[PDB]
Amino acid sequence: LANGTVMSGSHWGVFTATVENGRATAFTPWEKDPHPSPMLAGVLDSIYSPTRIKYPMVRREFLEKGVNADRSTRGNGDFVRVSWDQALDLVAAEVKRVEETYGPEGVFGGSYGWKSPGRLHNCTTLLRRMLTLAGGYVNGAGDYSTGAAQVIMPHVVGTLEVYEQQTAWPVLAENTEVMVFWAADPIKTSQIGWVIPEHGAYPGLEALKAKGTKVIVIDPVRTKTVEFFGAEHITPKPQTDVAIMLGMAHTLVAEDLYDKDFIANYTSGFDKFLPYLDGETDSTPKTAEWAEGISGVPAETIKELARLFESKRTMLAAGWSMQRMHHGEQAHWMLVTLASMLGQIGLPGGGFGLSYHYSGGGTPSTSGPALAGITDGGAATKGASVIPVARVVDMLENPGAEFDFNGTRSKFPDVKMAYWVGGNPFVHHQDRNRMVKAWEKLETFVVHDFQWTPTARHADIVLPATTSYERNDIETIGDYSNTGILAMKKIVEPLYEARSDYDIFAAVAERLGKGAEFTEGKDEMGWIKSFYDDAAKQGKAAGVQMPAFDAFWAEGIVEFPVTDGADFVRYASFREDPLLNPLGTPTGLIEIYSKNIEKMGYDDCPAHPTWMEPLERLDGPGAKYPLHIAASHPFNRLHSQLNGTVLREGYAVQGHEPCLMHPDDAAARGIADGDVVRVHNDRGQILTGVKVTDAVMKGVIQIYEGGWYDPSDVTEPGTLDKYGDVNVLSADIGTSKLAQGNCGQTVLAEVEKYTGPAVTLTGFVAPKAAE
Ligand SMILES: NC1=NC(=O)C2=N[C@H]3C(S)=C(S)[C@@H](COP(=O)(O)OP(=O)(O)OC[C@H]4O[C@@H](n5cnc6c(=O)[nH]c(N)nc65)[C@H](O)[C@@H]4O)O[C@H]3NC2=N1
Ligand SMILES: NC1=NC(=O)C2=N[C@H]3C(S)=C(S)[C@@H](COP(=O)(O)OP(=O)(O)OC[C@H]4O[C@@H](n5cnc6c(=O)[nH]c(N)nc65)[C@H](O)[C@@H]4O)O[C@H]3NC2=N1
Ligand SMILES: [Mo+4]
Ligand SMILES: [O]
Repeated sequence: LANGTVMSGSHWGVFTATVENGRATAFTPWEKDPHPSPMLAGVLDSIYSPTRIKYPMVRREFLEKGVNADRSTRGNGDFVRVSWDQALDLVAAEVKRVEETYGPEGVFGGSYGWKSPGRLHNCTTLLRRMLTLAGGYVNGAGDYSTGAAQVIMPHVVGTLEVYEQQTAWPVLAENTEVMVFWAADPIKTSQIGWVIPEHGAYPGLEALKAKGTKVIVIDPVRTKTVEFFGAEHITPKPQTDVAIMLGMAHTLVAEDLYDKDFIANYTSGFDKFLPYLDGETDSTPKTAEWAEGISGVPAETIKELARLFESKRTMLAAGWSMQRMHHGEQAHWMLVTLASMLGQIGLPGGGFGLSYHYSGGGTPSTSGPALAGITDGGAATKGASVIPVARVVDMLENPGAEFDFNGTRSKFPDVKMAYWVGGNPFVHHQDRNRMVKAWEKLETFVVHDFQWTPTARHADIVLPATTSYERNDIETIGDYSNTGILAMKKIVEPLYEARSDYDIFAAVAERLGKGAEFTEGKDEMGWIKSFYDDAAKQGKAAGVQMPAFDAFWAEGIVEFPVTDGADFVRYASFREDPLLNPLGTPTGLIEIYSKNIEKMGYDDCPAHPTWMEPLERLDGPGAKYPLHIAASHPFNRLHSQLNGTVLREGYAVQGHEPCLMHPDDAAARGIADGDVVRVHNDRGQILTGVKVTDAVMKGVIQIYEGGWYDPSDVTEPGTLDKYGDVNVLSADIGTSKLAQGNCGQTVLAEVEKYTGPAVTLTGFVAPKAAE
């Protein structure tokens, strides 16, 4: 058996494995990693944990009755083990059946998910590759992270903006006077990357603190970001940031401080927004006093923040949680508007940034080539075919109905089958109880995972995939920085009967009479060497030298150099000469008023930043429930990933997902730290374990997304979730008609001490038949 050490990487970093007798015993972080993530140990554990899927399983119910099966028992664990040959025959037969009977419109292949890094083993791309061969599929658009923001930004600043390189960290260190983290926790969220992360924010953040720069954090939770800086902490009532931004704009007009020259030469439509702000259209002057009434943040604090921002070089780095809410589009729309009023856009250290908390945005880019991998075919091949990702349940329930998106109207397709790889829709999608009944509409549900997630438990057919550590691959290090290219080397042998997604899709393409079209005559290393060679020819033309494939593989990593990437300032050419370098909007300037959006006529998305009542907010007129659940991203998980590993022991409370509650709120309900609580609203009910702290502001509770749903009974509508899936409580509604994003953080609920029967958690052990 093997003994040695092997370097690879993941979403958490670059590391070195220790193999002892064919088993990975340790994962040590890369030596050049400036801030390793404590979650690496969990990543190793996920290879071997008890919820690891061993064999191909077919739902008992589906085996005997097929399309006539009772679809309400999905998730109950009654699975039949089958040979791989049987399972593959079944999946291909079923795919072809739905394509002949229903067409391409009957197959939903959006398969949303964070999967695993790697240009060869990209499961989601691989599934679309096979589905393209099978006749076609219905795809998904946008994502759950910036659902609202990515659609509205292009109407305002000209591009997406959220997934674009930021003004470099170094530039901030020498120039920024005030750093504002608005609804962002960069210490927490910078641990992972979409591709191998370099952890570039950490050094950037330390340079700021060493420099003495003033840092202001505007968030309901007392995060690690607040603690690292010992920052000034503004705690708004969740969902009231737009009011605050309006209040701050009012002061600025009220005391005549805003930058009139900036507004005049770089923006458009401001004079159509002024009336609104002054109260001339609705009789409600958007003052600090007015904003205080809605946000709960002292009026004078609001006036002082606005003055301090106008007289110092300020950077507003805003998170994305505040756009994962009803009317999400106004959050960043108002922040650009407020940034525009201060006049620092395009100045070194000033402006705003939407990616400083995500995937190393702000880390200087190198000049290395770009890496590419397997594609799904489409650019060389030949109802609606694309739906906004968060409208998947609506689709299912309303086949044929119309829907609005970015100014157009389309019809939902009539889907009969869902194929999901590398994602966890039974943990990530809002309103679990709505989705559970909606899934009954689907004839067949096929899932690939290596962990028995709530999504896998609910499948008709489940196939065991391997991790990234049981195969070979190549991937980039740094989403923005392009630090290097990594060889993701095989560590151990595929466990039990696990197989790569690629191998499973090759096999299914073969039964559709299309194998050579899927594989292209190449094997694993064949594909990897062709990606590397492509980048190497690219690098060569740009004067970046790169080893030959085997040389590169022997080293395992290639790093590229940094030339002028540490001097980059977002929006500097635009500010320097706006006529020569205009924005990509109709007017070519920052659009505070949108004629385009006004033409659309959407009630829930006016033509300028506007404050509207959300479906439900804390202390809102007629709100039924008292506490706001900050259903944010987890510290010790990557969404739902790593929940079924040893890491769960350090945060679970009585075996449940933790719930951070304020001492006053706990007293009132006679709740003691450590208790099991019932969290419920009109949508659903969950159990969690309480941690009492004054970190969370009064009126708000913290239950992170990612909890593995554990229903007491799948046949009982509204069954209590035993573990703690926060999406049992969220509502499933589009943000507005413009983007149709998800409102996953628009949740209100009530908490009580659980005094019911004892409960047995069953989600962290595999199904009896799967042992
Ligand atoms: N209430 C609410 N609040 C939120 O803030 C929130 N955040 C949202 C955001 S922005 C996101 S992007 C989503 C994420 O939801 P997402 O579906 O991306 O979640 P993951 O926990 O990363 O599940 C990915 C799955 O892929 C599996 N997997 C990984 N590699 C492979 C592989 O190669 N082969 C296959 N077959 N599978 C593998 C993992 O084991 C895991 O089960 O949640 C969203 N949902 C949210 N809900
Ligand atoms: N540790 C780790 N785990 C992850 O699961 C993870 N997910 C990744 C993904 S896909 C994405 S899309 C990004 C998302 O990064 P994103 O900005 O969406 O992060 P969140 O944790 O949902 O919210 C960040 C802060 O906003 C605060 N907040 C909540 N509601 C309000 C509000 O109404 N107003 C104010 N002012 N603040 C509020 C929260 O309390 C939280 O501290 O992070 C990425 N990074 C990740 N890191
Ligand atoms: Mo996301
Ligand atoms: O996402």
